[PDB]
Amino acid sequence: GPVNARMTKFNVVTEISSVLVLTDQSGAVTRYSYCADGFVNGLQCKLRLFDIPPGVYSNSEVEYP
Amino acid sequence: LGDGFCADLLSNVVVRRMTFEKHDTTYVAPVTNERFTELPLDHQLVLTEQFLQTTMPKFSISCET
Ligand SMILES: *[C@@H]1O[C@H](CO)[C@@H](O)[C@H](O)[C@H]1NC(C)=O
Repeated sequence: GPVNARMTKFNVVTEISSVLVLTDQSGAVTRYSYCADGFVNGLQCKLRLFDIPPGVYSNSEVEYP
Repeated sequence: LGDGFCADLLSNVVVRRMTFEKHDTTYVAPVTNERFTELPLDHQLVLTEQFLQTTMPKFSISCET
């Protein structure tokens, strides 16, 4: 990429991801969160909720090779 | 065997009838004139057991797993 002034940015994807998304009235995504960026993010994708109220949430699972 | 029949398998194979022990009631009809009545002379103390299922474990299912 030719440097101007900046430069076009690049990201090589290595694996398949899960993403929770929120749509607006017209169906366009206005809020996302990747399911593996952290501990709370995995619970967000398990419950389909961005703002998790307090509670007891059962059967979160660990993946193994 | 069904239909009030039973198979006696002690000495040789015989088909007999089932019976049930006859019980009484605690309601006493009122005495309105002079007559005969049948009063008990003594009582037998009886223990009867009764099982009723009340509980199960709960299940959490990850159906994708
Ligand atoms: C859902 O869409 C409606 C219009 O259909 C509008 O009130 C708003 O964009 C959204 N409301 C909620 C509570 O999500």
